[PDB]
Amino acid sequence: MREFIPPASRFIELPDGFAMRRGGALYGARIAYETFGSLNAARDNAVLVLTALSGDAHAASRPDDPTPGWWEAMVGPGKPVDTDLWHVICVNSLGSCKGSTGPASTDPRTGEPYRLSFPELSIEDIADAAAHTVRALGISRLACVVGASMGGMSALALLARHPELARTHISLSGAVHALPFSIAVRSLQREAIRSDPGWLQGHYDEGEGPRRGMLTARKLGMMTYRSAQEWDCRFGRTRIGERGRFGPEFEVESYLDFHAQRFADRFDPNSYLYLSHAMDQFDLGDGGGGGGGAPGALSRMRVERALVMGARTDILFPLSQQQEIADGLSAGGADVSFLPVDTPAGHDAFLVDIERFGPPVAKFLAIVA
Amino acid sequence: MREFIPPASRFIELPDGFAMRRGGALYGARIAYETFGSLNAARDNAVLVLTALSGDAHAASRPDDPTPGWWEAMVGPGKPVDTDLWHVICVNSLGSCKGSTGPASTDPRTGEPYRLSFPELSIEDIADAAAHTVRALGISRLACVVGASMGGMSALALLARHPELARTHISLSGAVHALPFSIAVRSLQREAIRSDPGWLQGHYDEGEGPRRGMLTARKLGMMTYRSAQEWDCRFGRTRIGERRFGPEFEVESYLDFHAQRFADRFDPNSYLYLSHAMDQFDLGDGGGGGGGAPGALSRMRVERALVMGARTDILFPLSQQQEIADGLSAGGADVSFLPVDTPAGHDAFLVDIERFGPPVAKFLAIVA
Repeated sequence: MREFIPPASRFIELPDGFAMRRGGALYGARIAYETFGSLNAARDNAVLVLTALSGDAHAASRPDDPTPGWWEAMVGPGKPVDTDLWHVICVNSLGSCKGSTGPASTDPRTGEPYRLSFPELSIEDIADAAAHTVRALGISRLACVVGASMGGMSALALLARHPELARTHISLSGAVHALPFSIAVRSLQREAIRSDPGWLQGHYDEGEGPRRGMLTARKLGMMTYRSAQEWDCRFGRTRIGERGRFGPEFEVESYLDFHAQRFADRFDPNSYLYLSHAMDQFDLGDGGGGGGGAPGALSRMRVERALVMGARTDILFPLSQQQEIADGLSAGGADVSFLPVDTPAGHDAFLVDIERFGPPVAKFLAIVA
Repeated sequence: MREFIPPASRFIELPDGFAMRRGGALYGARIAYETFGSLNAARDNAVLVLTALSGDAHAASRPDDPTPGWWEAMVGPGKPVDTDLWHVICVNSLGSCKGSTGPASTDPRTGEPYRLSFPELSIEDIADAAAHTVRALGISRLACVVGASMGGMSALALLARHPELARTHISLSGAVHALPFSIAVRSLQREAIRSDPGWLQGHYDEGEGPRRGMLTARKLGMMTYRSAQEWDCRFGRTRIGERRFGPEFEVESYLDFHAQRFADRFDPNSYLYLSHAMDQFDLGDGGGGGGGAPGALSRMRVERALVMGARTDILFPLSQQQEIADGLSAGGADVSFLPVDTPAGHDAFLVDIERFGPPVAKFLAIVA
């Protein structure tokens, strides 16, 4: 299969040829999306959510798919992103494997999966595909565009390329571009996959594939997403309660393997490579002829208000990167609320510490309403 | 060669039947060591140095091996560990592959390398072997025992099991036992090696072997031995200078360059054994176990100690060095605890001699 599509997924076909930033174009492509909450008469209460690398469009549960979403505590009736007030639209990023066209999808020209024939993917492509999706749904201007992690990059690209499409912006643990450490981490993750003989140069298809490499990729990621101190605090030196050479012995090891399995079981290796690479290549200030680099690009955006948050313990996208986003948007006239979160959950905080990330989001949206 | 032995290495043979903590024994085994500086007539100026996992006995350059040592700036005439004052004895840890008996060494019973038949290794074994080495050299009491990183664990095990062997102690970024984060990191490092098809269940032969896996192990280590913040402010997003999904950034080339140097001089199996030993050690299990780790520390007989750690160390967090200082102090030792404000993280004791050297020099000046 290689594609893991939520049962209530809906799709917007990307008409004819969808040109990709680094060359080539996609034909017969589509974007999977899901909505939560009612769109009002003026169609001015829509909120687009661009996800992290591993997410899908099922941000929250619904009657037609009661399974909890990846942001179940953040999106819903009476929640931080209140669906009683907003029409939330969440899209699976182009290049992914949860419904939107990606490497695991069928190429109409061959009848087979794209695999590594998929055009190099750029954050800008994800943004452009999301913009088309919102417009295809009859929305000309979003009340807000929300982006977290990789989605924070996608959101900035959308604001720079489609300035009239969003009134406000919520940026959670994002960045204008990747710094060396995070690049090194993703490099090792991709290495774990490419070093697995099961990858077969991307032609694993229905075989087991580089499952070993995927597990490791996820473990390395998880270890970098939350503070070392929190890890020591959550597991200590506790041995596995389950009680043959050099195998796992500590609960922390069992914990990592358990979650690594779930990821490896629901993600396409090639899709992972493309998305990971896109994160390393994105650079908001790199082109267009405007000048000033990233700060300049942020200043030229047209959002009226913005909420920018980051975790003090985040080592993937350090707090300073979120502050840079806030400063640039403010330099351009936006009314920006910046909030550093004192959480031990690092980069994963926007997902696992909604107790802390939620209230500020609710506060901001109450002003936008 | 399976072993990477410094040319000026000397050896002390371990008694046949040397008992390993987790079972089994060693026969025809030995410990490789090197010395720097002269021992005085009274034999009261000896300083033992227990190294980090990747080190060897060549702490500094010498006439019979001018190659720079792993602690070149720390050990020598007029340096922090002044060889004009001390007879420095540095030993290669048991289980390593730089001279001391380990997985890559020849098992006298078979005439072939031990490979995975080497008995499971414990920090306590490294300590016992080092203790035998010191005594074999006719030294009844060291002026000081220095331990860094893994060596910090080894040194504590030595102080606990052989209390009359050392007068003072210098503990650099050590711990009484490993915390979860470091265990997870080492687990992944070992995984990178065992996942490499070239490992062959430890029966790899001459030529590469699980080289790619060894490279990954070292890269993951380097990425955790230093502050993530320090990384971002050293390479930026510069691409590789020399012209699917391969490396592109200078930070990647840097990691690969240094990782290869490691893979070229370390035995995979030896690495696995040493790494595992670090996860298994718990100073609290010793001496009846009364009072756990703090109790063991208080029961030690050192008179003075210098305990240092890096504020940015995430493998052996500062709290662990504070624990060592408190335990030793609670037991009567005159302890000097110094948190170092450095961005070098765990590797600080190796790369930031500017901040680690003065304190060590001052402490030893008092011990002199």
